[PDB]
Amino acid sequence: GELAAAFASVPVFPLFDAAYFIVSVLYLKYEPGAVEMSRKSPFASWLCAMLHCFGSYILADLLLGESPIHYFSNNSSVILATAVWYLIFFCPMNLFYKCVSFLPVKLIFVAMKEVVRVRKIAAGVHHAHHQYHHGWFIMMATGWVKGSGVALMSNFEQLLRGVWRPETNEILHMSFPTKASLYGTVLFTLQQTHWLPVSEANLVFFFTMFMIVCKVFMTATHSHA
Amino acid sequence: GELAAAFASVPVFPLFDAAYFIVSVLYLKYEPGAVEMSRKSPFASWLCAMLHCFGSYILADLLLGESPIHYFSNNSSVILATAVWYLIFFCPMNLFYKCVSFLPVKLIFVAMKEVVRVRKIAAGVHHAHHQYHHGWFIMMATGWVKGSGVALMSNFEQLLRGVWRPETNEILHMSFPTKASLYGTVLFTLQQTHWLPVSEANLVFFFTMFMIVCKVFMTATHSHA
Amino acid sequence: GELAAAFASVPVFPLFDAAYFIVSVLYLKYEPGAVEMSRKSPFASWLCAMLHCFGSYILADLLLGESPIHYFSNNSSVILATAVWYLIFFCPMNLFYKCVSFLPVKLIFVAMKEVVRVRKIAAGVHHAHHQYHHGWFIMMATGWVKGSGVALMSNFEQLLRGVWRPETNEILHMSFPTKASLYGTVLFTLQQTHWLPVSEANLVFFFTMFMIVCKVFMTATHSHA
Ligand SMILES: [Cl-]
Ligand SMILES: [Cl-]
Ligand SMILES: [Cl-]
Ligand SMILES: [Cl-]
Ligand SMILES: [Cl-]
Ligand SMILES: [Cl-]
Repeated sequence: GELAAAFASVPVFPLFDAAYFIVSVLYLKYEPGAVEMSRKSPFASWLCAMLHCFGSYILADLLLGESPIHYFSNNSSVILATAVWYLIFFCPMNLFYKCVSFLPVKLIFVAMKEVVRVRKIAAGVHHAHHQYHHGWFIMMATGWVKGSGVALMSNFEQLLRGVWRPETNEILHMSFPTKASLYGTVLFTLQQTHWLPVSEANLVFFFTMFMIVCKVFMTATHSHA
Repeated sequence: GELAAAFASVPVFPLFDAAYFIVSVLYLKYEPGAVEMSRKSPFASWLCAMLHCFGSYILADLLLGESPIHYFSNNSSVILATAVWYLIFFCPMNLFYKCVSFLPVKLIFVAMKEVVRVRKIAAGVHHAHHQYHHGWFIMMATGWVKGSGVALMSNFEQLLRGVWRPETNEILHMSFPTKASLYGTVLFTLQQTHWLPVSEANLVFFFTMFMIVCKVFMTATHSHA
Repeated sequence: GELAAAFASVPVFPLFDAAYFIVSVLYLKYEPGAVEMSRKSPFASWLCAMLHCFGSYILADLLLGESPIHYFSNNSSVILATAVWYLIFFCPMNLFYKCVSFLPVKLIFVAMKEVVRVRKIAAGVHHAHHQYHHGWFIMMATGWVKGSGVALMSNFEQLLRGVWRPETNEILHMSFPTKASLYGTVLFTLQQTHWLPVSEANLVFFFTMFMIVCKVFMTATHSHA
């Protein structure tokens, strides 16, 4: 029991948050036109990176009536994400991008990102429960957007880049992390209702291992291995 | 006077809310691609039904700075709307859809829906007045979105379905219920300013009768009768 | 020092606000289809004028979790903007439009509008500082949207008019007032951090003179002079 309690209480800042930022900004760099956008519109590229890094907090704040940029009061967290964005886009002489994009190192940051994703899902359900004790649909919605993040607002992340693809969206066709966050927010909600006979730390540990194995396998298979 | 006081104080839950949900989900089913969407993207179809059922509360909460999903704390109300959505889309062996879509029965639910629409317009003006005693434009805006509902956000209801028709919107070209809600929110605001020499229950009664006669006639004429 | 204190404390209502409304509605009238929109959809034209007049307050309220229409409790301010919208669009027999659009008179209102823009940038940083003492990114974001105004939501101002041009936006390609508001909100934030060794009234005075000279020159040069 001590292993599940220690695994579910590790400080995510700054190492696990940096891994979350690295993977998110790497995905941004591989989007069509992102490199050219960072040179012609550097501010819009930075703002796009902030959406990838903190979109889950923006979305949760929007759903609960809090300031959508409330999370940007975390100065050192925003500065850390900005440094990741700068090193990946404007530092060819720096070994940072080549190291973090190296697949063995990249798979470690993918696993650490899943640790942050599961913690954010649980915190969303817990925070929504604090405001609505028996509001099950509010808990599920809050935990879902904390896990999915920028994927649910992808239509407007594209709009910021000058792209408009209204034929599809993350709700009409869910990817794996969005669908997995939906199953995850239901399990964490049922754990709050005491109908799920599982401890909270055991669910955080087991669901994180499920997300780590799936994401590491998908990232390695997507790289043809 | 007792008839207007009893008509304007009938509990809308659950019968009048169910009639509101039935008519709203029926309109959703007749939209292009809705049946295919409910089979390929059942969650997006459900979320689209929630926008049709509770869009007026989402919009009013957005205008006043409240949580946009605050109304989803009403568990039994959300569950009731979900049951209407399920019976209309995934129950061909159940006599529910054929009965509620039968035109004589459908016209009764259309009339009951207008009872709910007028009550929501008045409650929007009253609630906005409680926060802004002499904020006339806030009262009118709040009562308008409580009456119009999902129509004012139709461009983004279409976006959820993969449709984008930016050439028109409900503000640029108002339909009858949106235009009637605009006239209704002005009358209820003037009744709050005491410049309109009419009782509050008399205005609820008379304006509901106006909406019932118009909506029943339009629904029957639209069916070629 | 008394000149900078008197220049930065002049009541903007109603004269300086009227100049802000006149220039904003004039820009609206010169947009493609605006005159035809005011005749076929007068309410949508009015709502579009309100976005041009009060979009900076709507955007700031959205960023900080306040009611997006909170500024519409200022009745006399909304009525004043409505009168400017009515005189410019529906009064050909009235000398108002021809006088305010006359270039020498128009350049005076352009200068007075810049006085209001700088005051709104400073008030945005000050108000965000009141809620977040050391939230630098929240102060900069709040002051930026107070200065840029409707430009940052131009994609949805176009959507209200039935126009959709997703290839560009005000963030991907900043115009001068949006870019100048970004530099302005940084200077006013640094003045709040006490790292900028300049008085608050001296920064308001000098930055307003910079915006007046730039905007008057651009408006006169754009008219080929
Ligand atoms: Cl900090
Ligand atoms: Cl590469
Ligand atoms: Cl309940
Ligand atoms: Cl049928
Ligand atoms: Cl007033
Ligand atoms: Cl002219």
